Amino acid sequence: HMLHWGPKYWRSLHLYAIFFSDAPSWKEKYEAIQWILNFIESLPCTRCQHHAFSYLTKNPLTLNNSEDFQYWTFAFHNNVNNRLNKKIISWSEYKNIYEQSI
Amino acid sequence: GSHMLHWGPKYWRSLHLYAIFFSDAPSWKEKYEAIQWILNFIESLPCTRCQHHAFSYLTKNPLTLNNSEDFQYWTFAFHNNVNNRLNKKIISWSEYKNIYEQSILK
Ligand SMILES: Cc1cc2nc3c(=O)[nH]c(=O)nc-3n(C[C@H](O)[C@H](O)[C@H](O)COP(=O)(O)OP(=O)(O)OC[C@H]3O[C@@H](n4cnc5c(N)ncnc54)[C@H](O)[C@@H]3O)c2cc1C
Ligand SMILES: Cc1cc2nc3c(=O)[nH]c(=O)nc-3n(C[C@H](O)[C@H](O)[C@H](O)COP(=O)(O)OP(=O)(O)OC[C@H]3O[C@@H](n4cnc5c(N)ncnc54)[C@H](O)[C@@H]3O)c2cc1C
Repeated sequence: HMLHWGPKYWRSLHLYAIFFSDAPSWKEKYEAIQWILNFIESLPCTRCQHHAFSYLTKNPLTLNNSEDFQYWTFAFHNNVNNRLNKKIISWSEYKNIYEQSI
Repeated sequence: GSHMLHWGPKYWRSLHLYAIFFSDAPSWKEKYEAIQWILNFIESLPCTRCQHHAFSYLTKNPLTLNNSEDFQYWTFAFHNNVNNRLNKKIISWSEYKNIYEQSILK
């Protein structure tokens, strides 16, 4: 199930951070954190939503600018990778993967 | 044991008073801080099951932070949702106002 949908929700998350302002106002930061909660609510997976929340409360969003936000999603994604014993990618590989979007 | 019959009231009081002292003309910054505070409030709950229910409720019921009364109602409704899940009494809005009247200096 999530084998198919996981990659799509991840792309939705990473692109969101990518299209986030580099000079955000508090209104944008507020809409960003609400978007994240909404993103978590969308995940069609019980265990995923539970882990996602524990991560979020323990690791506050970093929204001073776009790449700050990107980094945050990158670390979150790698934390899940680590838990599922998947490859933990480097920052340079992250940038290559999303180079066209960035 | 979680001993929620003792700790439960303490947490509800912290939640309702936070909404009560929230500004009537909050800035976007205060709204942002309110959301982080709610997330930290849920994390502090002394029971796993309590955290999951609260988390589930939050994502399905976005915080209403236009002003203090709106935030107060959000906490009030959330509190009644837990009352219902525990088959406890569902108090009325006016009863809520009587209960916290001495702090609602609006
Ligand atoms: C928020 C969220 C939480 C999830 N939680 C769980 C869970 O707890 N348990 C469970 O079984 N499944 C979970 N999933 C699913 C899981 O993370 C995968 O999406 C899935 O199992 C399919 O694996 P995958 O190999 O295609 O890679 P991903 O779906 O992990 O792969 C996405 C693709 O993104 C890239 N990528 C890899 N690492 C990163 C990174 N750090 N930053 C940016 N891009 C990266 C690569 O190009 C890769 O092919 C979750 C999905 C989301 C979106
Ligand atoms: C987020 C959260 C989740 C919880 N989840 C669980 C759980 O999953 N399982 C479990 O066993 N316990 C749980 N508890 C505990 C539980 O809600 C009670 O606190 C507890 O059972 C004690 O009940 P009580 O009768 O003293 O009244 P509480 O519900 O503790 O009462 C606080 C008091 O506030 C008033 N009040 C009642 N309803 C409302 C309202 N809607 N708005 C404002 N005030 C009201 C009355 O003065 C009342 O005596 C949770 C607590 C919190 C804070």
